[PDB]
Amino acid sequence: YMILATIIANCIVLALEQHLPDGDKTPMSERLDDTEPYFIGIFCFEAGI
Amino acid sequence: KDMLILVDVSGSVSGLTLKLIRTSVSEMLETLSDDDFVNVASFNSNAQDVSCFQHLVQANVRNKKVLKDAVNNITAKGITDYKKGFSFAFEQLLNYNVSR
Ligand SMILES: *[C@@H]1O[C@H](CO)[C@@H](O)[C@H](O)[C@H]1NC(C)=O
Ligand SMILES: *[C@@H]1O[C@H](CO)[C@@H](O)[C@H](O)[C@H]1NC(C)=O
Ligand SMILES: [Ca+2]
Repeated sequence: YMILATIIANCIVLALEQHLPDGDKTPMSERLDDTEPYFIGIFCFEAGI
Repeated sequence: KDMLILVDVSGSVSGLTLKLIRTSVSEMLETLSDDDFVNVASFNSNAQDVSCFQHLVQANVRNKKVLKDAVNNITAKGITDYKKGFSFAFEQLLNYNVSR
């Protein structure tokens, strides 16, 4: 269930991202891109188990 | 006046917004007389002058055409930084070594 919750959190983070034309990035996109390593770590943890 | 027209040529203004910005800057220059001094600067994570001018130049016909061509040749790319653009603008408005 914790895996399910982190998966839903990843989906919410993906939904929250906004894409700008020519290299521009929203200030929130920086935070939502820095939150990735937590998700990759938890998915590596489930894979390891 | 002493304008510094700060133009936001970042990624997010690509396409229609850039077209409107450049037409708007041209029509803004078209309200500047010969007693007004103007520079046009553009910023995307770092600010620069759009043209060969490095300081507020007189807003006469030839300088205004230089600035209009520099604005028409401008492109949208990069992230925005309103601090490095306003630093540039305020610094250029404090340049008293030139005619103003
Ligand atoms: C002005 O236009 C020319 C013609 O394409 C281009 O090569 C040049 O890069 C433009 N100026 C700037 C500052 O990009
Ligand atoms: C103006 O001249 C002074 C002294 O020559 C110099 O220190 C300064 O950097 C120049 N530019 C501005 C924008 O004040
Ligand atoms: Ca922007």
